[PDB]
Amino acid sequence: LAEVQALETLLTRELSVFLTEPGSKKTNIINRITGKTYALPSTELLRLYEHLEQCRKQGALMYFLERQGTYSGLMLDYDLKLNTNAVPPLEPPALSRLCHRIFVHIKNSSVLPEGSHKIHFFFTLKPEVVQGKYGFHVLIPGLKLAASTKKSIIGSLQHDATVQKILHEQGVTNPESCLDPHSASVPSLLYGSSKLNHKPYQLKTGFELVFDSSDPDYIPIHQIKNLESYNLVSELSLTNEQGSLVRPVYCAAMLHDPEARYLHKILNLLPPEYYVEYPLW
Amino acid sequence: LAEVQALETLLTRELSVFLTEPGSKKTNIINRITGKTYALPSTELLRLYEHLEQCRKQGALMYFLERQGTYSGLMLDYDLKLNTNAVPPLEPPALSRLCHRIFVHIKNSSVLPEGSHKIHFFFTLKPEVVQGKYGFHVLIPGLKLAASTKKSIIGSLQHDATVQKILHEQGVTNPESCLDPHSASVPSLLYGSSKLNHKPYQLKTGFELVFDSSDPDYIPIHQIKNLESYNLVSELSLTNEQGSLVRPVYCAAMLHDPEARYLHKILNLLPPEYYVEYPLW
Repeated sequence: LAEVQALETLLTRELSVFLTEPGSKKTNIINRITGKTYALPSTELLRLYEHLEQCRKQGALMYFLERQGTYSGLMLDYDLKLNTNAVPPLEPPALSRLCHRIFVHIKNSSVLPEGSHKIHFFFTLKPEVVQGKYGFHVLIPGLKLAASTKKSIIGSLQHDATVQKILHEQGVTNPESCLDPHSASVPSLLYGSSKLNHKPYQLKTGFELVFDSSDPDYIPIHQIKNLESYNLVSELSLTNEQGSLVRPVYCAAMLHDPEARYLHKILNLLPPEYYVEYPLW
Repeated sequence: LAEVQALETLLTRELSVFLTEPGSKKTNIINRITGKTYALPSTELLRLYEHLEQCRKQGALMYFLERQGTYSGLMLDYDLKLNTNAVPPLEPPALSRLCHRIFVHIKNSSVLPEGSHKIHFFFTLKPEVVQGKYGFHVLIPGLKLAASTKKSIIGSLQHDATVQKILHEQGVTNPESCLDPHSASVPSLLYGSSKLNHKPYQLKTGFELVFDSSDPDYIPIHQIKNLESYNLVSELSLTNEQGSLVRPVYCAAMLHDPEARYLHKILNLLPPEYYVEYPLW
């Protein structure tokens, strides 16, 4: 495929010069398919996002992660157990109310800057329910938060009675324990990417929330209408600062490497029945 | 015109039996063109609304008023003085915020019933600015309020700093004194009707507000999308209780006929300074 070939050329010929060592904090981008780690400057991050976006629109297999580090956008990872194997409705009013409640906790952290600011919420959903297991990500990529503040906001969100109600009325049986408390620290999948055993989450709905410190009781939340007009890998990225839709608002602060060849014996080192080993160890 | 002929037949042959005397309290409907007053039961009100709606869709001259009486929907009459003769933008975010502020005053009146309820807001706008004079009606027809509560809500709304800001940013030079304090008591034009010297206000945008006593901080406001699907004379009526979109929520308790011919005489009669006449009376 042309756009995959283009991404391959960008990675090997050009971005190879930004390859980081294993466990290097400088790392912002992880390609879990090639097992490569990169520290991309903003210019080269954007070029990557243009290629990943073209690959996304053609349904290409991607497994890119961004590292959140100490100061970046907020991601909420919900792992739902459902009543049934039916995708829950999750219509705009429920998602709109979720945004409001998420914002109340952000505001209560006291780190928002004074003045008038737009922040965008994006809901990406697991494409199907598998054995009653369902998922969504809430991405607030533009709202640049300290890791410690994200952890605090996530702690508060787990105990939110209104959020638990919304999730319950959607058919969620684990509304108390569905929000991953490590949402603040885990590397976050780029839009169009997934674990190799899963399919990528799909953008259902995005919302624009405006807050004004002078008028704190007015918190307008509206659906974003022309989402398709933007580079979604770009806009949804927690570490991006050069989005068009998403403009930053700054808040107060495995080594065996088989390389697709040697792992085959791994596939037959599991179904030995060799638990008990008197001579067989 | 057929639909005007139909309305004429309904009024003279059928509804004539509901004609009220001048100053009757039973009156709910006033036809200021025919100078007739009626007390229509709900069945005959609906039949009227079907005919008025057909007449409205064909741009027919109507001057129907409904009397608010002591318990009915809320109407806000804004008379704006503007910076310019340009229609102010009044886009959904400004109107959405207006609804929220209007609701805060309704809630503060303490008369809302407990539980979950939808209430609809409709904004009808003066079709053009004339010498910087502009207008809109806010109709909350489903929210059945005591006259005394409406007066109280209107009093509070006049002094609302956020509403004054919104109106100021629209180019309103009288944001302190543009809301008619008699909005609670005046007879209210049916949708498609107007004073004989004015053109009828046009429905620009309607909003659905859901309130829940159990979850008071969640106040979702969304544009209504399929407005054209409904009988708008019917839905927008403050005294109607049998709308399809608008379901009631119960809160705690001369003749001119110029035919475009003598308007010329009015236009040439006023300019002389002969209002007093000692030799030419």
